[PDB]
Amino acid sequence: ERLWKDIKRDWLLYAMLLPTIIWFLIFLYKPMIGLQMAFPWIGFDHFVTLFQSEQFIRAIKNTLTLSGLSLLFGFPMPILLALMINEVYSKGYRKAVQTIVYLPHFISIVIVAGLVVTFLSPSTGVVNNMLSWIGLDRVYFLTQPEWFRPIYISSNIWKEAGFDSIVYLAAIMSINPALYESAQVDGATRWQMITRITLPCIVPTIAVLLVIRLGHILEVGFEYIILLYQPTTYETADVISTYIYRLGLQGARYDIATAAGIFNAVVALVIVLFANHMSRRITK
Amino acid sequence: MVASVSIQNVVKRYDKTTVVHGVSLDIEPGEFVVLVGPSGCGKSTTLRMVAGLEEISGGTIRIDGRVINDLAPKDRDVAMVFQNYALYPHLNVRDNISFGLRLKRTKKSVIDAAVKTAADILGLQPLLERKPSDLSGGQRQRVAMGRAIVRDPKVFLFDQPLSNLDAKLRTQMRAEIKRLHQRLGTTVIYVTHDQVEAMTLADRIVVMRDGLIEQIGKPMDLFLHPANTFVASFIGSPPMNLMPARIAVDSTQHVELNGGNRISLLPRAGTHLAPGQEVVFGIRPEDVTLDGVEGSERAQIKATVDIVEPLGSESILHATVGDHSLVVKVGGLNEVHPGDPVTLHVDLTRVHLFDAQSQASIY
Amino acid sequence: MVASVSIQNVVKRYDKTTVVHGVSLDIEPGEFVVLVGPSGCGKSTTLRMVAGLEEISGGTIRIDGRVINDLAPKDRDVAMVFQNYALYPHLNVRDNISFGLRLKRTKKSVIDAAVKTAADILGLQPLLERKPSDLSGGQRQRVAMGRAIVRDPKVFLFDQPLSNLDAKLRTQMRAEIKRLHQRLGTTVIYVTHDQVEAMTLADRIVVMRDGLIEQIGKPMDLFLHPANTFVASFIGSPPMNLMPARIAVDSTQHVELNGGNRISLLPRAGTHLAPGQEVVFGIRPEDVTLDGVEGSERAQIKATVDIVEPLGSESILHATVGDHSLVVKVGGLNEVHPGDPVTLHVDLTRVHLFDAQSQASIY
Amino acid sequence: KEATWVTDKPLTLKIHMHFRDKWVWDENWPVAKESFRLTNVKLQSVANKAATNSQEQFNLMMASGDLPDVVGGDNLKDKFIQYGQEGAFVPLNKLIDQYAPHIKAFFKSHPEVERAIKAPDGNIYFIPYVPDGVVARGYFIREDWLKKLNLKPPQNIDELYTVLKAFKEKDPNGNGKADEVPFIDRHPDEVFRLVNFWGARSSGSDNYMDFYIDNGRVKHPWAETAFRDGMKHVAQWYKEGLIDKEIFTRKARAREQMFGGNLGGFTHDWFASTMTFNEGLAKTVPGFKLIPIAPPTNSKGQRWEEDSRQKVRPDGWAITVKNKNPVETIKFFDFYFSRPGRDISNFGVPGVTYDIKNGKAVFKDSVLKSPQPVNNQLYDMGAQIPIGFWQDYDYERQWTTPEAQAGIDMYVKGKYVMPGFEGVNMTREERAIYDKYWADVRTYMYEMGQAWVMGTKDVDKTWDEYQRQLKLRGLYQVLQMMQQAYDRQYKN
Amino acid sequence: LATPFYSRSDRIFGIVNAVLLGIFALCALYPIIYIFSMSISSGAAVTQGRVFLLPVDIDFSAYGRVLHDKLFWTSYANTIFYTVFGVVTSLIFIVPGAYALSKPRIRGRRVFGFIIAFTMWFNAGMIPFFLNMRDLGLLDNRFGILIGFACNAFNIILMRNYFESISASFEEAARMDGANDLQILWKVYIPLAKPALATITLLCAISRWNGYFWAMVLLRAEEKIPLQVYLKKTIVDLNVNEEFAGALLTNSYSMETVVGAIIVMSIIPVIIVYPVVQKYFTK
Ligand SMILES: O=C(O)C1=C[C@H](O)[C@H](O)[C@H](O[C@H]2[C@H](O)[C@H](O)[C@H](O[C@H]3[C@H](O)[C@H](O)[C@H](O[C@H]4[C@H](O)[C@H](O)[C@H](O)O[C@@H]4C(=O)O)O[C@@H]3C(=O)O)O[C@@H]2C(=O)O)O1
Ligand SMILES: [Ca+2]
Repeated sequence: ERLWKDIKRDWLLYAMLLPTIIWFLIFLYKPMIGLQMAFPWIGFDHFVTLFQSEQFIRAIKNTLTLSGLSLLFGFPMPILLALMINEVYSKGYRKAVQTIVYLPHFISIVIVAGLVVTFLSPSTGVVNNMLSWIGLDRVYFLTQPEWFRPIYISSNIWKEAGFDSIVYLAAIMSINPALYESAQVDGATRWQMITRITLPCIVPTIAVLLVIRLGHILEVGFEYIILLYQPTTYETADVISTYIYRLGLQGARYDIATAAGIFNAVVALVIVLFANHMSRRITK
Repeated sequence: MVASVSIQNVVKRYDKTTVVHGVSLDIEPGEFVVLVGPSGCGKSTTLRMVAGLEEISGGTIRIDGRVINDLAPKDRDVAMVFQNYALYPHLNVRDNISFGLRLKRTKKSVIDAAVKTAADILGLQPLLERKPSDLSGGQRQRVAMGRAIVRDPKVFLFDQPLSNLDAKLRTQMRAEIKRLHQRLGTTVIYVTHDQVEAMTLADRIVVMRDGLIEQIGKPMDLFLHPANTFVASFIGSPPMNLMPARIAVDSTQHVELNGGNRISLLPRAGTHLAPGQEVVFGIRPEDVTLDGVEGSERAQIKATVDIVEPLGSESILHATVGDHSLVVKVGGLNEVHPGDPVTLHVDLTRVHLFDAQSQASIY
Repeated sequence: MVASVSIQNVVKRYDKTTVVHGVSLDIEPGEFVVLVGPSGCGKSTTLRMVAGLEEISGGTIRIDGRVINDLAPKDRDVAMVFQNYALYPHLNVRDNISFGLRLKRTKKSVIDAAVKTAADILGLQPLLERKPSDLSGGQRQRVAMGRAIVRDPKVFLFDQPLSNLDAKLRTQMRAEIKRLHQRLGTTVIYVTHDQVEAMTLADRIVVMRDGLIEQIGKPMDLFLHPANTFVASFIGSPPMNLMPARIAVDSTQHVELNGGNRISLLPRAGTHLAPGQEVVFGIRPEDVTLDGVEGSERAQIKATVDIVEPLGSESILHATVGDHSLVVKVGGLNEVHPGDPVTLHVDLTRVHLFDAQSQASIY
Repeated sequence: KEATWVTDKPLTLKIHMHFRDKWVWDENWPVAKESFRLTNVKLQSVANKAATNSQEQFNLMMASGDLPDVVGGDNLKDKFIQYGQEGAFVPLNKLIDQYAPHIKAFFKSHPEVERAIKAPDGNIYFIPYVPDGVVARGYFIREDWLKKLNLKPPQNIDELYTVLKAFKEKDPNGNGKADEVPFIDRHPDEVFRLVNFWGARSSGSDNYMDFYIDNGRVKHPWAETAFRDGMKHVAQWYKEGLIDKEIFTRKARAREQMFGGNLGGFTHDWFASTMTFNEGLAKTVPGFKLIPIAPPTNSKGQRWEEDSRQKVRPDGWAITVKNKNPVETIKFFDFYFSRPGRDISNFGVPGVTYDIKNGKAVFKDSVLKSPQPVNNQLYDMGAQIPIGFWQDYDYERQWTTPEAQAGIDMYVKGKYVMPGFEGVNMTREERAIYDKYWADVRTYMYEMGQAWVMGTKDVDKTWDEYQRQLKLRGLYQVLQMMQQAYDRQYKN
Repeated sequence: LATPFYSRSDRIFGIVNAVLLGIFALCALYPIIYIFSMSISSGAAVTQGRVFLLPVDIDFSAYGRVLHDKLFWTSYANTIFYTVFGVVTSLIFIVPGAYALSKPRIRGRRVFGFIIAFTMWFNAGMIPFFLNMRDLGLLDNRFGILIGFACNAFNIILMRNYFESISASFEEAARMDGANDLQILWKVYIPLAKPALATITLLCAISRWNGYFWAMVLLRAEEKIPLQVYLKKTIVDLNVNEEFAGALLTNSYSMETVVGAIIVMSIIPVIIVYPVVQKYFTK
């Protein structure tokens, strides 16, 4: 019919699409059948075994906690950094800030971890030294379960916040000046502007970026945690993704792990559905 | 709220460039004055200097007695309508208008009344709760104007309000603007690259070129008696012809151009142009007719037809005279048929001459 | 070459929606024909269907005797000039021009004569070696046309070519197109949203409102005798005035307008009028005059002056009769004062009448 | 050709050996090259040299569907037995009897050792690391710091508290700063050994957290009520900054950092290697004198030395079912129990690190006078590594200094060294229980103890929940199995 | 933003803004200049009170240690390989793939789009991916790393978006000249897409260079190890041979100084190319 004609016409172009489709089927969609297998069959029990663990339930309890902190402190920061750079005159000064603020993004996560362990080491690490300078004594940071999350979210904003600020910055740069100039004729003030124009105009961008941010919300800090979590911090640091890793790959317990992975994935899809709904609905 | 703005030797300088050269213009109260010229002249830069959106690098401008140079736009008693869509996409039309007033608030009643007025003027009442997302470009510009008239300024500042509009909308909006000036009567400076809006809307037209100010006068002054060759080529619906010519035998009588043609001249005393003088002879397409002007008492021009573009009840005839072509506006048809010879009859009273070196008005 | 394109009942359907309904047009060899209409319309889709960039879902279209319905655009023997200039901003100008012919055929194609011609036509000596990233949009479109004319096809296809160009440039290029078609003479179908270019360039105009084909005929045919109220309001430099009207006591004699006004009508033939009939009275701005100069009597009308916009040696007068306003073209630069009443003398021969429902020309 | 060749045609085998969370086998090792020369058998390592945890890597190898020809490392004994019973490892019994005279003879002269490495099925699935010596670890303190501060060596726990407090407080290192760290160890577990001063065992053997026997009853030192009261005090010592804050982390570099940097005041470690530092760093730390001390009298009025050199450490290598040359491999393994094999696996390589003198192996002077301990030097070369091999105490005697030797004799004469726990014989059924719960229980215990030491958790408050956790995690089940193994054998 | 100065409520605000942003910038630039100095300083200096910012006792010694490390340069080589060839494979799978996805004459345009995009919000999870890597025989394999992660949904829809943004008149004109599909893609649409190409090759590049987890999971042979893995061993875990303990005393560098030198040698190529990268996008 139409199809064959097109195809007869949409081939050379139809050829290109195939390997990408072959790839997605093999490395992405083929593993979902594995989802189905590791899910001698049954099953649904080790789900109730996974239900009861004193280490696990605290890992989800830690997961959504860390999600809370990352949403509170982590997310709004690149927007803040975005607005603050846009308020900068002086040309190159601003440029100088950007290259400074963007750079940490390119620093590897494991290197970030190393920077952390070398900075926070007692009697050696510069931070503790600076504390000894003003008479704050010393703290062994990575062992203390009290300090884990602050160290983490802080190091994370240091690494990713500028690069994440780039997008929002571009968005606010795309607003036609007329809104600002006409606002200035009525005598708006910079703060009045960012509240009454820049932010509301940039909202669709921050809402779209938030529903992606929520998509990964349960996996937050995986490589960091998997790198730096000590026995004493096992309690506060251990998160669902990490638990899955430890039992599934390290501990070589697959079925129970893959199942935990399902729990995580389904909850993530649910939270991104509930995100996209309220987002698209309420923000445009 | 009817006030006079005088601009004295105002100059803008960006870095080393000096955009505007010390433009000076005085504007009477209640007057509608249009800055017009090509792109890159200080039209917008001057207007914005008035607004306070750009610093004045030299000279002073003042509204009434107040010298507004060091003042702020908020306090300058001005309102500006911009070129592109100054409304905020999230706010409703009512909130868009009331925005400036809600900056300081001070009551919802006062601003309610003001909005009532403005909406009544632009017919924005049914559009109040609607959103910029869905509105006509013209409607957007109307509410944008509502922003301005709700401020109740001494001066209305217009920067190419109609540029992004389609032509059909532009003529209408132009009419609406004139009507509006009748209704309100507030002093207004209006900036355009379009000769038409200038000729129609303006009480006084000031044409500017490359940072300088080429001429000032009523529309018909600029049209009938352009200071130079540029102003001649600029205003008017088609361009004025302006082809190079000379003088020869005698002076105040005959002028000859490249086509082996000679045109006798009406005296116009006070002219005093020299024989042989390098000159450019202008004539407007409406001031040239076909052979129906009966025998050319003064022995008018000769030309060969290039093309004919039929338009309305009129038609645009392109004829060539020597190395150059003149465009004459004739009736709304006729055989013509490009490629055959044709005799044109020039109106002697409407001819304009300009010197080659000094581009000034001469005849 | 000089070829004839026949189009018979051509229709394309998107999903269940039929874009063009049974469009049929026969185009003479060497004829310059213009498709024209509103924004969304099947002019671009028809042209595209000729080009072969869109498949033919129904009807047949052929060039000469060759049926092009199922064919390759390359083999369609057509050349197309895009609105977006469609030129590769990599290759040299000369390379862009020679591109189509350089796929095959080097060494005994020689390529030099054609590019010589096309270079002289658009008059580019220096522009032979350049890049599209450099040259201006006008020159970009010039060489774009160079690609087409160097192809030597049977038919030229133009989809809104100068649309993205500025007005001053648009007119120039329009003249260049006229002249070019006179010089070369290949068959050309030309799509536009602008009435002016249709009037100027077309041997025949065909106006298409969305869906079907509204009217066909020479420019003056569409100007003098519109098929409906739409063809009337669409064509002409200002809009033809259209106001509601009636008949009453007798038919072929009088037709009455809103406020206190009636016009004696010239009887003619094929009219088939009738008393009391709801009708819209059209009249062009040029077909209305001031108070009568000569005159007089039963051809007059009474109004009140709303606003007058001087254009030049001409002036646009907005006159209000009833709750509706009509626009007249004044020989002004004379003096008229807004707010006082004035008399208008309508040309009785150039009036147009259209039924209110049928929306088509009765008179 | 060589007389010690186990094959005529050269044979190359795939070995997975990742041990002590530090080293992997290197076929480019001088000792490896020598072993290949003498045995005509080259061992090529398949392991990640980037890996950290060795146990982890073993577990991953076993689950990867492919096994090498030989698997080796430290603390694999229980795993050797488990996976041997499951068929991952081949029984070496017939291979030893027919093809391995040296090992056979060794086991005949050492029925206890052979018994120790045997599985419940009566099979030997691996050839063990066999240590040679008597004493292992002893307490060492800085005599020069005692003399500079005019302090006498502590005879008791209270006196040592006071001494380590003096170390903590006023400038024993004389730099004008408080930077000094009184107690350091390369082994984190040694911090737990401090409970000895309060009358608690941290272990029943040289193996950390091992079980012990008291009056015919099997106990685990960490599950006892005394351990709580001791740990309270050790947590106090950490809190007062007497114990190195990094003790659980610093590990293998500890001595070199703390003694080399003149920060460390006290330690508990092996006699020889600890005494080597006196000669090594004497130029960098001019006054450095580290001397052996008898254990101080503890709170129970006794002198305890909990550590001793053991017989048959739970280390060694085994032959997989995927190995296509079991005979050649068992001969090869038997090489290391012969004289030349012991010579290369103990002294490194001849003409390089040692020479043959009077029929015995004598280290080069270049090795003996090196600031780095001889055994470390040997590790880096591929010697003294936990393959199946027979250790020779002479190798250690050569670098054992007179002060070290006198420390050893001091500990031997005083009978301070506690009797070591050799083991019990489980059947196939009960050992399954042991193996199921023990690793995880031990991990939990370690985590908890580390939490207590660093003061992140109060020992007293968490003790009850800790005991409950021990029961629910299956410690006591294992304990009853251990007991049922014990009481059958030993009666009267 | 706003050009003309004026109000106090602005001026003060702007100054405190520049100051806050300045302090933040300094905090963010601090760790980079620290370890650079710290890498250069002497073990004894770093071990107690010194450094804090500038070098102190120099001696330059740790760099030698890293320079004579064979696994370090081996791993660096591995990463250069993985970034270059990984990027190339990603491009060859994406750029044409998105190009087809852009043209809405495709039947699968609706469904293929869903296929690709759906992977964003739902993943089979860690273990299933690893296992599918296992039975595909790609474990401990370089090509397994290259082909394992090439296509991302994000880079695809982004690429197709920049393609779609381009007016169809170019392709149309090309077809008018006889050019078909692929030869269009290379001749016109690709040189038009340079910014999107840039953002893509950049994102993929950094993804390969800084990648850690799946490399250390999927790789066994040490000679295949890509930097950040090996880096994980030396820079974070921080437990070492008696060998390094013995190298410590005969050298006068420190553990910390060696770590510093290592992370420096790790970040240098990134600090170099970075201005070039930024300069492009920061126009
Ligand atoms: O120091 C000497 O003088 C000395 C002389 C002897 O000739 C002999 O070579 C002896 O070798 C000792 C060495 O000195 C260390 O004390 C070494 O410590 C080992 C310990 O024995 C355990 O094997 C420990 O196993 C760890 C394993 O490495 C993992 O970390 C795992 O997670 O936990 C286990 C554990 O249960 O602790 O590793 C220690 C280590 O390598 O540091 O023991 C040898 C020895 O031969 O026993 O030294
Ligand atoms: Ca000190």
